[PDB]
Amino acid sequence: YFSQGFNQKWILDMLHAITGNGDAYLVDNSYYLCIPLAFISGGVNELIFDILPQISGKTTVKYHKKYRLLMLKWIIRFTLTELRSTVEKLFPTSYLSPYLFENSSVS
Amino acid sequence: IKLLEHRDLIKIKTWKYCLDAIFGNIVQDDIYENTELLDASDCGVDDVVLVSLLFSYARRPVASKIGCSLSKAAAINILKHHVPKEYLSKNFKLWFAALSRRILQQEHLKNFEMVFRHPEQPHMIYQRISTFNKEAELYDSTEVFFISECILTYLVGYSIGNSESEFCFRDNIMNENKDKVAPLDKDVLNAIYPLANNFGMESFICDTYLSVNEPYNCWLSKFARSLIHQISFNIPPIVCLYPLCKGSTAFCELVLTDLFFLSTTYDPKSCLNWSNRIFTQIAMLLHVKDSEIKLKMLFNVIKMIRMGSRCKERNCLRIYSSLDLQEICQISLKIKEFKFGYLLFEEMNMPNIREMNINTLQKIYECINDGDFLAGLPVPHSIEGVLNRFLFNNADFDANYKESLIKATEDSGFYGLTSLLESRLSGSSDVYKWNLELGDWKLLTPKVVDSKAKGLYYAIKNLPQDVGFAEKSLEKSLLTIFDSRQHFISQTEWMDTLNAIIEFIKIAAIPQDVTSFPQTLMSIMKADKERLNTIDFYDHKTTLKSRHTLMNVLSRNSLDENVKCSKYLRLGSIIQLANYVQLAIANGAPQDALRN
Amino acid sequence: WVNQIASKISMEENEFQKPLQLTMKRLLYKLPYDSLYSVMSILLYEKQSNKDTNISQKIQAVKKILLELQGYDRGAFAKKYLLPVQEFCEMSVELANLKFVQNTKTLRLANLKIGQYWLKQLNMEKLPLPTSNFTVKSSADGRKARPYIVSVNETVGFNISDGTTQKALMKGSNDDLRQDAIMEQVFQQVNKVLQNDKVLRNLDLGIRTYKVVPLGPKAGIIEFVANSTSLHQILSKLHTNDKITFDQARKGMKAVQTKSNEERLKAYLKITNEIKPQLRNFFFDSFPDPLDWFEAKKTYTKGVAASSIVGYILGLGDRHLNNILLDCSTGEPIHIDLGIAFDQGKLLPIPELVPFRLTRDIVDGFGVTGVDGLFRRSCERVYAVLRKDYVKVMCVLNILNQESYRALKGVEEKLMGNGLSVESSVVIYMGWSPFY
Repeated sequence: YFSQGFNQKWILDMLHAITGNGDAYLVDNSYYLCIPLAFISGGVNELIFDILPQISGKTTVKYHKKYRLLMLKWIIRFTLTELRSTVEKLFPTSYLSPYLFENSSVS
Repeated sequence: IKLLEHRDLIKIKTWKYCLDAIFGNIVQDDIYENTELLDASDCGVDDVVLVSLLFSYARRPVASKIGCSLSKAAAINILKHHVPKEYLSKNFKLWFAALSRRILQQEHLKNFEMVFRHPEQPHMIYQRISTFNKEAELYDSTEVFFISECILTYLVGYSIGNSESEFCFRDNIMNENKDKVAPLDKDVLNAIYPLANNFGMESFICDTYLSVNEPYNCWLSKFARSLIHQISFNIPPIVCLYPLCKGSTAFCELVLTDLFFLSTTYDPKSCLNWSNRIFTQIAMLLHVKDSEIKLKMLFNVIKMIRMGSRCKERNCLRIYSSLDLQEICQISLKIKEFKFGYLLFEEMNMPNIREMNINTLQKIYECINDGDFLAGLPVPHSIEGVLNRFLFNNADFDANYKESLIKATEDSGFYGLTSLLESRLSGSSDVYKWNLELGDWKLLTPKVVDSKAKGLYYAIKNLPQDVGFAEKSLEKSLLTIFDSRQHFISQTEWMDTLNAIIEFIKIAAIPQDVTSFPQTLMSIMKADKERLNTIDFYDHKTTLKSRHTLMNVLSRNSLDENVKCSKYLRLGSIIQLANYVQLAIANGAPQDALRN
Repeated sequence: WVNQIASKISMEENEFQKPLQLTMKRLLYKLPYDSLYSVMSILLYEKQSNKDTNISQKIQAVKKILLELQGYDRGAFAKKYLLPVQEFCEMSVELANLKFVQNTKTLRLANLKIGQYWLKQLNMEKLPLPTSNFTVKSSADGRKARPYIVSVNETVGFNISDGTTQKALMKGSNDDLRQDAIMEQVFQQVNKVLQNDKVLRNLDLGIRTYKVVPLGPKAGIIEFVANSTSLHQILSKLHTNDKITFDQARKGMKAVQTKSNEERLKAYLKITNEIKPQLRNFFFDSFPDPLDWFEAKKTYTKGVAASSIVGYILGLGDRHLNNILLDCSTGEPIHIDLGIAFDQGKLLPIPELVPFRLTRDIVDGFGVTGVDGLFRRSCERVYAVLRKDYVKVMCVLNILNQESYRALKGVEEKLMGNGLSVESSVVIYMGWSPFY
């Protein structure tokens, strides 16, 4: 995820670390970590997934989504949210009132 | 609450009585505190747990209660599954006592098959997994909860698809196995590679936990290896198994065992675990070499007992039994009984039933029951006696010239003798028994560790001021009985000690009439008449004598103030004591019938 | 005593029989839900076998009693339960009698085939329970029964409360042939006395268990999954290793034929070679309950500690291992279908010495684990306690020709006699695997 983002900045042990990789096509599954970052990352929103990967196979690009998204939401690392929930609720849901109720509640 | 309460829905009375409180008061004493549709119990245990607060949060305790809302299955839930000790008691514990008699009045083959059934198919594992996921912690916000769901998904999710032909094979057709699991999952389980995200070893687990290495690490069972007895111990035994068949295990087992990094409660599954690991041979005999080496904790022995028990259980199916027939005989026929186990010893006699004794083994045999004649050989022929009644025993004991005679003496009717024979000395921090039979007390206040008849006696004789102030000391005395029992002094049937103090709670103040007072009085008459059960005709004469002492102590302090009630209640008293005698006597020794 | 009430209904309506019948009618009308047996049992045998006396008259009398009861709820409504129950019993009896098709393989079920014993499992709605149990207080409204839930039979394999249930059959069993109901009444007495002694509220044993033996419908000790098996089956199945087992089976035959005496010097004295402690197997392995390995043994032993006194109290015969139950988990052995309630000191060949039967099985059953000599405390108490009430016990047993009197008094003498205190009881006559 982040050394890949560091790119040129990750100049020392990060390059050395390439040698620590398992050569037995670890990447066939291990590359999912970068794709997972793509599911849970933006900025360039490129390179980490697809490109040299692919094989979405419908399922691969789903099985890797739980950890690729079950984290993407978490990635906000934020916590205002109730106010945003009520704003999101503008979509119309009946229970939209619940979002408003949350907005009406103390922080 | 109003928003959803006013949906009305069904049943209503239970939750209505509940919702009506909190904000103010509680009331509904006739009902919620006594004869309401019971909210106390039905299914699960959440009912028995919440109901206590309805007594705690005001309301007249139970008021007089008198009746009930019936029980049956409820009685079971209330006494068996409930037990939420912390603070929700007070009126509720009084309610429990208000139940008392009404409650009492109501009163691995599959693994063995697996042991000698298709070893190639871990069908028992699949059955346990499905059972567990159907009903488990039922939401505790923990990592057990979190992981339980994480792994159920690799099961069924991979099986229903890629396994194709197998698909949680065992009964994944015959009993629609894993259908419930599928309902609960059937999604894109992160590729087993995602086990790296399960916190699991993502590299150690089964590969790392070599069984022989584990045995070597465990060599430090000297003592400092108990730091987690029953925890690291159970886990390590299983970890060893995980390595033993890391390769022989089914596909994607590694994701499971792996993630299971720091996972327990699998103890019931651990029997299936070692049963099919390697299976053919185990020429390490790790469970043999440790015949009795690691002494760090008794639990660990318990697990070892089940280990050994299953080893024999599997053998009896007439299987290969490579470890069992290469295991242990003496020790397996000698040590577990050191502590207990209705099989350490007993089982040891069946394979060991030749011509052998050993005083120590004889002791154990005789100690656990044995029909009071256990191997009753010799003795009489040569030199008899010295075998536990105390009648004669006292002849020769003092013939040459006390506990061996004192209990036996009290059992022979002389309370007037044991009270002198060991009025003090040692072993009897009680002595209360003698004083209660007589009503003397005079022990200052040895209140620490005091129950049954004795607990009643201390509370009973210790009555400051005199009469009129019945309600004040009356409450203190019942509560004392409920709190003393928490040291488990009388634990088993302890709840019956509440009845003696409670009849006093019901008849001590009784300002009503005093001239005729039938209100608690006629009820006691009938209850004692039908007061059959009393465990035995021993406490019947001790807890009862303490109850009689209250009658007389309250009166002793000021029988004259009582005037009109004195006349009636004393008539009621002698009459009931007489009624007691008339329908009693037949229930015990004539010695007591005559002494009183 | 309900079977005695039925037994005693007779022809002398002028006195006693009139109020005796009042009792029978009263109980059948208000609680028919737990009574039928005796009506149907006398009917079935008499119709199939009577060239004698009185029972045929009794049949005509019962027909009139029941004819009126089915028509006297207020009217015919009594029959809604009462006739239906009698008809169900009759149909079942006919079906059992007709089931002796011989065949060969241990199968041939096809459920009921054409019989309405499954096709109509939920036909009589509430399947009146032929046995089982249900009660309220001292009588009260005790018509509340699993019969409602019992309306199930299953096909070519229920339990009223989903529990478990089995049935006894042996390629028939003629209901009409029911006999030795007396032994069953004795079992009722065993438990009855047990409870009469109030100490039962702590004590154990007494046991009993019953079926619908009135119509020869034995209960199957099955479905209970409480380790039941016939005793002779565990024994014949194990009979193998060590020595050879046929050797004593043949000695137990060859040594016997005589026109006077002499058997022990032909077999009893020789079959005693190479005696070592044995078996253990099922009894050791079938219920590994550690804390319960023992409790099961203890429970079993106690049951057997008493049956020794009770069984060997009457002179009840047969037994021969074949009529004894084996069980586990707990387990409480009972006698099955026994008659000839007298010593019978030699049933044809075999000079029986008529001791209580242990036949090695008890000797190892306890000797193996609990060694021996301790059963006494229980047995002495089981026996001695009877003298506390003494006459109370005998007054029932007196009801429950010189040979009958002799045996009865002999039992009284056995209960009392003289020495008592400890006492004892007892070569051997063979045939019945008298070594195991």
